[PDB]
Amino acid sequence: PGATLCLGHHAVPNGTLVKTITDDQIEVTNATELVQSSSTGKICNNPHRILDGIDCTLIDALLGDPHCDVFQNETWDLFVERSKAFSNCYPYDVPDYASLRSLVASSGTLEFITEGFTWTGVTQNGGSNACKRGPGSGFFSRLNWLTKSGSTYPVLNVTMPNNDNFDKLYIWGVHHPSTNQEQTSLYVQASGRVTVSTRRSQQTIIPNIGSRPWVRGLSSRISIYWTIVKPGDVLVINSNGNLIAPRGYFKMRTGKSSIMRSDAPIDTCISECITPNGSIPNDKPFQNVNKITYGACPKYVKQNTLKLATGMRNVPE
Amino acid sequence: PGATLCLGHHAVPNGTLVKTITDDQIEVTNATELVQSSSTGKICNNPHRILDGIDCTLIDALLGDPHCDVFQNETWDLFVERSKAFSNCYPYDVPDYASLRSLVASSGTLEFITEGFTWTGVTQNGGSNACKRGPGSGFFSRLNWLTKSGSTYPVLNVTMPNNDNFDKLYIWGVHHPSTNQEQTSLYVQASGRVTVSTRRSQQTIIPNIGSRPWVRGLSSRISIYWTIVKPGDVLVINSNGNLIAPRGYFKMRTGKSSIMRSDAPIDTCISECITPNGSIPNDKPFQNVNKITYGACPKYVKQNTLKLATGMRNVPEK
Amino acid sequence: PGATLCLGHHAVPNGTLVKTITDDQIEVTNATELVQSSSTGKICNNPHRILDGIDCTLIDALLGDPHCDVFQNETWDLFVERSKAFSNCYPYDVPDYASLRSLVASSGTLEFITEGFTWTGVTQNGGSNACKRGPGSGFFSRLNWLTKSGSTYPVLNVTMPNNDNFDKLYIWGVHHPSTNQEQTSLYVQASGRVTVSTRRSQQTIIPNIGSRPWVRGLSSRISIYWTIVKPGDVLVINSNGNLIAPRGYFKMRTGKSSIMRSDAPIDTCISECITPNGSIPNDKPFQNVNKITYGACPKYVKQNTLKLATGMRNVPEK
Amino acid sequence: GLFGAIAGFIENGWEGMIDGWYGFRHQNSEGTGQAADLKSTQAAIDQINGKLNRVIEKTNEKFHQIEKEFSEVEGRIQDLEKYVEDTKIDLWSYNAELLVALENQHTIDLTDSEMNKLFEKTGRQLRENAEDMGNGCFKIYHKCDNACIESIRNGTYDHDVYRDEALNNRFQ
Amino acid sequence: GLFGAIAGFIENGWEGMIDGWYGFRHQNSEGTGQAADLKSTQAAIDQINGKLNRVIEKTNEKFHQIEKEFSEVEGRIQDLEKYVEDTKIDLWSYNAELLVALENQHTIDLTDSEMNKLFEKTGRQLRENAEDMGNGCFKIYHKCDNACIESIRNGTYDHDVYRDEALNNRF
Amino acid sequence: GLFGAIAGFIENGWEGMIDGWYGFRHQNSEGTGQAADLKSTQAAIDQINGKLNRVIEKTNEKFHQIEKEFSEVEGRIQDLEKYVEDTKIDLWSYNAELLVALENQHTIDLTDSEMNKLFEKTGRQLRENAEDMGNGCFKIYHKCDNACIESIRNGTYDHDVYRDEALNNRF
Ligand SMILES: *[C@@H]1O[C@H](CO)[C@@H](O[C@@H]2O[C@H](CO)[C@@H](O[C@@H]3O[C@H](CO[C@H]4O[C@H](CO)[C@@H](O)[C@H](O)[C@@H]4O)[C@@H](O)[C@H](O[C@H]4O[C@H](CO)[C@@H](O)[C@H](O)[C@@H]4O)[C@@H]3O)[C@H](O)[C@H]2NC(C)=O)[C@H](O)[C@H]1NC(C)=O
Ligand SMILES: *[C@@H]1O[C@H](CO)[C@@H](O[C@@H]2O[C@H](CO)[C@@H](O[C@@H]3O[C@H](CO[C@H]4O[C@H](CO)[C@@H](O)[C@H](O)[C@@H]4O)[C@@H](O)[C@H](O)[C@@H]3O)[C@H](O)[C@H]2NC(C)=O)[C@H](O)[C@H]1NC(C)=O
Ligand SMILES: *[C@@H]1O[C@H](CO)[C@@H](O[C@@H]2O[C@H](CO)[C@@H](O[C@@H]3O[C@H](CO)[C@@H](O)[C@H](O)[C@@H]3O)[C@H](O)[C@H]2NC(C)=O)[C@H](O)[C@H]1NC(C)=O
Ligand SMILES: *[C@@H]1O[C@H](CO)[C@@H](O[C@@H]2O[C@H](CO)[C@@H](O)[C@H](O)[C@H]2NC(C)=O)[C@H](O)[C@H]1NC(C)=O
Ligand SMILES: *[C@@H]1O[C@H](CO)[C@@H](O[C@@H]2O[C@H](CO)[C@@H](O)[C@H](O)[C@H]2NC(C)=O)[C@H](O)[C@H]1NC(C)=O
Ligand SMILES: *[C@@H]1O[C@H](CO)[C@@H](O[C@@H]2O[C@H](CO)[C@@H](O)[C@H](O)[C@H]2NC(C)=O)[C@H](O)[C@H]1NC(C)=O
Ligand SMILES: *[C@@H]1O[C@H](CO)[C@@H](O[C@@H]2O[C@H](CO)[C@@H](O)[C@H](O)[C@H]2NC(C)=O)[C@H](O)[C@H]1NC(C)=O
Ligand SMILES: *[C@@H]1O[C@H](CO)[C@@H](O[C@@H]2O[C@H](CO)[C@@H](O)[C@H](O)[C@H]2NC(C)=O)[C@H](O)[C@H]1NC(C)=O
Ligand SMILES: *[C@@H]1O[C@H](CO)[C@@H](O[C@@H]2O[C@H](CO)[C@@H](O)[C@H](O)[C@H]2NC(C)=O)[C@H](O)[C@H]1NC(C)=O
Ligand SMILES: *[C@@H]1O[C@H](CO)[C@@H](O)[C@H](O)[C@H]1NC(C)=O
Ligand SMILES: *[C@@H]1O[C@H](CO)[C@@H](O)[C@H](O)[C@H]1NC(C)=O
Ligand SMILES: *[C@@H]1O[C@H](CO)[C@@H](O)[C@H](O)[C@H]1NC(C)=O
Ligand SMILES: *[C@@H]1O[C@H](CO)[C@@H](O)[C@H](O)[C@H]1NC(C)=O
Ligand SMILES: *[C@@H]1O[C@H](CO)[C@@H](O)[C@H](O)[C@H]1NC(C)=O
Ligand SMILES: *[C@@H]1O[C@H](CO)[C@@H](O)[C@H](O)[C@H]1NC(C)=O
Ligand SMILES: *[C@@H]1O[C@H](CO)[C@@H](O)[C@H](O)[C@H]1NC(C)=O
Repeated sequence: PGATLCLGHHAVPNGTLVKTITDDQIEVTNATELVQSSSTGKICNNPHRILDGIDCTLIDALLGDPHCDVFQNETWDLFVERSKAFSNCYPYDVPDYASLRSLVASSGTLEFITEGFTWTGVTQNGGSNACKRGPGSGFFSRLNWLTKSGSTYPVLNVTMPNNDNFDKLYIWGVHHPSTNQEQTSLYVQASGRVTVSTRRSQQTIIPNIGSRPWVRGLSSRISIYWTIVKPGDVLVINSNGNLIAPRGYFKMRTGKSSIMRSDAPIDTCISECITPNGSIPNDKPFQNVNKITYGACPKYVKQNTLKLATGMRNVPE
Repeated sequence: PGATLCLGHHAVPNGTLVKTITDDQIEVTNATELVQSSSTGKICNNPHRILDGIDCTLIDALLGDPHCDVFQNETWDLFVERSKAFSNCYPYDVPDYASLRSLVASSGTLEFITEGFTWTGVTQNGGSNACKRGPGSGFFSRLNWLTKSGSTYPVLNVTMPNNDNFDKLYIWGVHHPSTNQEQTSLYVQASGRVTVSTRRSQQTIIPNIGSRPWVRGLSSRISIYWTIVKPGDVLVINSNGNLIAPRGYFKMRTGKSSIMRSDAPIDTCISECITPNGSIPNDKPFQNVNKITYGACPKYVKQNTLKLATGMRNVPEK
Repeated sequence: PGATLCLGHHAVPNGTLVKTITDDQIEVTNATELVQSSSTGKICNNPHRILDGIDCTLIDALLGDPHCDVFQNETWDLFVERSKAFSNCYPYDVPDYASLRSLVASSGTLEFITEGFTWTGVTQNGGSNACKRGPGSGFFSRLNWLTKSGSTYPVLNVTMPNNDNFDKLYIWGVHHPSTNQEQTSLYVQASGRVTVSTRRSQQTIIPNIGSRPWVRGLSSRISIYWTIVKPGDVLVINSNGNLIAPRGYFKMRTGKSSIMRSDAPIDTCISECITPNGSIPNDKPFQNVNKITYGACPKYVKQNTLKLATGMRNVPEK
Repeated sequence: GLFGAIAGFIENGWEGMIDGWYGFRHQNSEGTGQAADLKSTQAAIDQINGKLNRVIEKTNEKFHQIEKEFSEVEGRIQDLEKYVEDTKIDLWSYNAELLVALENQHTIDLTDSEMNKLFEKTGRQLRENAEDMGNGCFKIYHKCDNACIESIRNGTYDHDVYRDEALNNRFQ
Repeated sequence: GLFGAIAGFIENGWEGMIDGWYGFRHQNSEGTGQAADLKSTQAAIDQINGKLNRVIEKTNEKFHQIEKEFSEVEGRIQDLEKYVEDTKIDLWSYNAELLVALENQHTIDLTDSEMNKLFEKTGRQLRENAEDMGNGCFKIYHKCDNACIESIRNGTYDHDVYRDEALNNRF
Repeated sequence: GLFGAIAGFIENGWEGMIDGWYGFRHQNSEGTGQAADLKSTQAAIDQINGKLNRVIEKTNEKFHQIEKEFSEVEGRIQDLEKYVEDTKIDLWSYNAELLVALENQHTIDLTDSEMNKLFEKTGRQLRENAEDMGNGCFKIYHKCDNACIESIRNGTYDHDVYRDEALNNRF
């Protein structure tokens, strides 16, 4: 005499709990994870150009510590610095080290052009057993340790114009002897001085004689400085002692390069997003792997999971 | 023997596409743009006081480069620095140039008060052919290049108390000669020094001697420093050489003043919001014209358009 | 013959106004405030360890100004600096004062360990009537003012290894005499130098002779520097004059400590959230008391009130 | 609101309903009365308490941060410290404004919805024995004493018992 | 939309309804006609203008800030200034994107809701004198001339006057 | 949910309805049956896919930024670097928490809404030939074999064919 017709919706035996405006946990039939929380642990070598520093920091590769000269003229999208890196040349420091590391990293290249600096009246290419190159004493590949010739060290006064259409980065240094015997024996003057300038900027550094802690047999130090010369400007270097001279300049580029500290292995595989823990997929909008990232990456959030409902309320009973 | 009564809603032949939570594009009858993406290209000269720097940077107007003398005692809500600006005085640098530019721009005035500094035993008002004022040699108007008198340069040791009720800004410098001969010829002592202090602060500078690239004939340089002196504090200056002395102080203010780099022309018109591209309206909550703004401005966003639906779904057809 | 059954909802004679997407003000039956806008005006001494600096800044306690030595070896979660604090020892400055203050405040302790430095050929423990300790002349408790012994001041060259498994903080200084007579009377050498280094860092300071403003009888100054030495590293101090030597090191810690400027009294009461105005409750998600906070605190916002509806629309009349 | 019940087909609220948020008023042969509906009332209260507890949960704990007031002019680094804080405050103030607007719009709509759901549920129980008068009231076309009213209110009303009587009254 | 009226049981909008947003078309013994419903139209317009005024209210006013473009390489401090600005812009850009998405979803639902409310209100006036044909129209089972139609449109229709006629025709 | 269908007047879900999200079950003289409703299922699925695709669209691409871990204590500049990053992370964390709360509330409401729309549409087809039993079921007051049921599911049911039979049975 009749019929019944019922309307209804599906359910599953075990759905997924999600959060809403009004509920901290409510069950829906299905959801999807919005927070990337895992990595393979390996940094993929495509599509970004990865340069593994191995035993070298970027600054040691820049200066040309002999065991880092393998990196001469190299380029990268991402330079990867390892915790095992070590220095093995003349002990040095870099005032504002972090800034020099950052600007070279961002430039993305160690392309170096040697220039024909003339150093009249001094001895060039000094070296040390703290910085062996082969079996013999040596020095940073990109720096030129000048000392006296005969019994004098004259006032050096040299210029190098920038007649190119890009900015030149010059890396230079100042030697701090540990004793007066050492100062006068190397540079004749009892006190030295190094002045490096352009039309728009200048730096004068006075060396400081004294003992620092023994490093690789030496209580003496070199301080590293840098100078950028724009197209049409000119570099002048003036010194009556203690100059660690540049041999040329690094070409400065702009682009997408950077640097990351990581001990993750590099693998042949493809991933847009790199973290120090390894590459991570970027299909999700958020991630909780690491606040440090490079490339097209989900945004870092504190939550280790956030579920987006993709089905209705689950009401199996 | 009856009737039909239908309910319905309007539609138009073509509406406007907008975004929702569920649709990247869905058509509604009407919408309004929430991103300001255009400018006239001109900076309106009201309601903010605009000062066009013309050929001068704010720091060159501060120091008193002769071609910037017209800016003496000027005031601004917004100082506009032009890309054509140039320096034409003694070659100089300012360690932390950006900070001096910022704090002067924020103070909003170059109001300068000359003070009766006494400099016993030295020659005052040194000038240079690098810094001509007319056909003759000159120097920064607000600075006083001190050199030996006779055959000596005694230790200068002077104080200037702040007995006013506002903060004083003192600009001073140190001269870096190119040779030892220049050093001794000007200051007698083979190495100078400049110490400027207040009760709880000090700066001590030692000049740098050496050749540098010629700028307007000169291998020498001046470095510029600055010292703020609060009410009830004092300034002391002690030097045995190479001091580029202050002549007085700039009165410091707090308020809404700032500085912007722009080549946009200034026009007679009214707008609260200024960008380097020109003024923009501020009726919309967002803008994509420039992340650099001054005044009552929409917030910068990356999107060039964002449409807010102001009507229903447009459904002219089934 | 039947009945009527009406459905309805409650209302009250006057509810509360709230904001929605479409209305700036609409009446609901009830709401709750989400912005904490008041404080008792007192800082609660629990659960956080509060150290009231009273007459002392953290840097004066660090250095050991005698009237601050009450604070020797003290610890805190929050150090409270008072506007009435004053210095009463040798006049000094700290290049990058803010950073030293910050890093000590964050370490959360003044625990100090004296080390047996050997200073061969100089006189130790110099003092001044600018820094009285009890009835006599004195000096900062953590610093050691070295001067000549007999008619000479040799090159000091001393080392102190860190063989511990924590970082050591060394505070040291450089004296700037006001005259050459003072310089030579104290240090023999006409110009001094202090170089302090570790295996990867170095700082060399050259004193600068000349007057600063007279403070507690003195126109000279000390500049304060600091050096951190990690486990396995080593400190070397090399000077031929003007060294204000360390007596030992502060043990560095990491954790939740900080510092705050406030004149609020400190009460016996419990509150997780501290502002310079006093503690505030943290049951609400936002607050408009102060952007400066310490602890588990609502987020600072500009609004002084924001009401969350907790009831339906209040519709007592048609 | 979206559902058109509160401030809609229900013309106004009842100040005299003081023991529930939603409920019933009736008139029958035994007089008139009022009763709160406990389930609808508790559903609204539970949703509102749910959203309140999500909002007032977990303030952040922060310790050493940056300085935010300064006693000396310094330029670039201070400019940046102040900008970072001003930027942060403006973003949180925006989050706070938006959060209460969205929550409040939704609280109004969910309470309107609960009114409408109760009305619809009541209608469905009554089947062909009543008609919607269009003002949130049902005309019930049979004798319906206090126990009958209570059977509707407690969800056990048996429409078949009264259907013959009601249809006779509605349609004839 | 959530209510299923616009782009739902009402198959399409009316380009010929040019004096209102929502309204009525009828057919009776005196012909056909159309009229806008003023209250429903004004409720939708007022809610939309309310939300618009909230969104375009009060731009912030800022004066001296930080620099955002730079002419020389500097390293750490500049990296930080640029990161701060880029972070701020991304957050505001997100707020803007989300604000219009939520606003627009809500405008579509509130306009759908107003259409549905008008429909329900009409059905409720008609009581047992009409049936819902399922496409947003009511079949009225009694003679309903122009005055009668207007009584529905203006909320004064008295169902009792027509009930006997209507029930005879329906059942 | 706002509409009161799912977890409401529909007492529970059907684990046995595998080929759709919404659908019909019937019992008539020929037995019982079930079939998914494609249009309602597809409307929900399309909205949820729309939502999902807006959310997982286009991560940002960032290259050189600021340092975020530090091996030495430095004071003011490092305090600011860490504060800027912590501030950023807390704002994005808030954005992520709020986004899923709003989305999920809305997904539950739109799915509830689609159930309710299918229910309403079915009732409108049936006109005076069926009654709403209150639990998402319609009692149909005429013989309704499998072809008749299918005519309801496929939207071609002609209520007039059955109206006389149904009215006799109802009243
Ligand atoms: C380089 O240039 C600077 C700046 O001119 C000189 O610095 C001044 O040096 C003088 C002399 O030392 C200082 O004078 C001293 O002032 C003290 C502070 O005085 C305040 O308080 C007193 C008492 O309450 C008031 O009367 C006065 O008005 C101030 O409010 C006084 O307390 C000192 O007095 C005591 O010592 C002096 C001298 O020994 C005696 O005359 C007194 O009787 C008493 O015993 C004293 O007068 C002055 O403050 C310095 N000014 C600044 C700005 O620093 C340098 O001296 C100069 N250097 C060289 C090498 O020439
Ligand atoms: C200023 O004081 C400084 C600190 O006292 C003096 O520096 C010291 O100078 C001596 C002499 O050269 C150095 O002695 C050398 O040390 C190295 C390294 O020793 C360490 O490692 C080896 C091998 O693992 C181990 O055997 C030791 O126990 C140490 O662990 C030795 O290899 C050499 O043979 C030599 O003895 C000190 O290392 C050095 N100390 C520091 C901390 O730098 C400095 O000489 C003084 N200057 C003046 C002008 O007197
Ligand atoms: C140290 O070396 C620098 C750079 O080589 C020398 O600077 C040079 O000095 C000369 C001689 O005065 C300048 O010559 C001038 O050139 C201009 C043309 O622009 C001309 O108009 C003048 O008549 C004059 O000849 C030259 O420009 C300048 N070069 C640079 C790059 O600054 C400096 O002379 C050396 N210093 C010492 C102490 O030797
Ligand atoms: C639960 O929801 C998710 C998201 O919609 C579904 O995952 C998608 O499924 C299709 C078909 O397998 C894939 O091609 C997509 O790439 C998936 N998207 C995502 C975001 O992962 C999932 O299939 C659903 N689960 C069930 C049991 O239906
Ligand atoms: C290191 O890289 C630099 C920069 O690219 C090289 O300099 C260029 O070399 C090529 C080939 O000789 C020339 O065509 C360019 O004109 C050079 N650039 C400039 C600005 O001089 C340099 O040769 C490389 N060094 C080595 C050893 O390979
Ligand atoms: C990615 O690496 C980070 C950094 O090493 C890991 O975070 C550390 O995890 C350990 C163990 O939980 C903690 O003790 C450290 O304090 C963490 N550091 C920070 C800064 O958070 C992280 O767990 C790694 N994640 C994955 C998925 O591999
Ligand atoms: C406002 O001016 C800015 C700055 O010049 C313009 O942005 C630049 O536009 C050019 C051409 O599109 C680009 O190549 C540059 O990369 C942009 N610079 C920056 C910093 O973004 C902008 O287009 C102008 N806007 C308007 C509307 O005039
Ligand atoms: C908490 O203290 C702060 C800081 O002193 C107070 O903020 C000041 O309030 C006065 C009066 O409104 C203003 O003139 C100042 O401009 C404010 N200073 C700053 C830095 O904002 C604030 O009013 C106090 N709040 C409470 C609830 O006591
Ligand atoms: C809707 O359902 C009806 C009932 O099943 C379909 O019409 C029948 O189709 C079957 C199989 O093709 C035939 O055996 C019958 O002769 C048809 N009966 C009628 C009443 O026509 C109809 O094809 C379906 N319509 C659509 C659009 O799918
Ligand atoms: C479209 O929307 C805006 C904002 O309400 C309004 O000013 C404009 O006039 C509208 N246009 C039409 C066709 O209504
Ligand atoms: C600048 O203003 C000051 C103070 O009002 C005044 O003494 C001085 O003369 C002014 N200079 C000029 C160029 O007018
Ligand atoms: C309650 O009070 C306010 C004034 O504070 C008034 O404007 C408002 O209309 C009142 N509400 C009611 C429901 O009367
Ligand atoms: C108003 O709402 C709050 C928050 O849930 C509650 O604590 C308070 O008691 C309520 N007041 C009334 C009148 O119910
Ligand atoms: C100060 O604290 C240190 C570190 O805990 C402790 O070893 C030392 O003995 C303390 N000094 C005094 C005087 O208590
Ligand atoms: C519902 O009300 C009826 C009539 O008063 C009563 O018999 C019955 O006990 C009630 N049932 C419940 C579940 O309370
Ligand atoms: C409503 O409609 C009728 C015409 O059918 C008219 O007589 C009456 O005045 C109208 N009422 C209003 C309020 O317009």
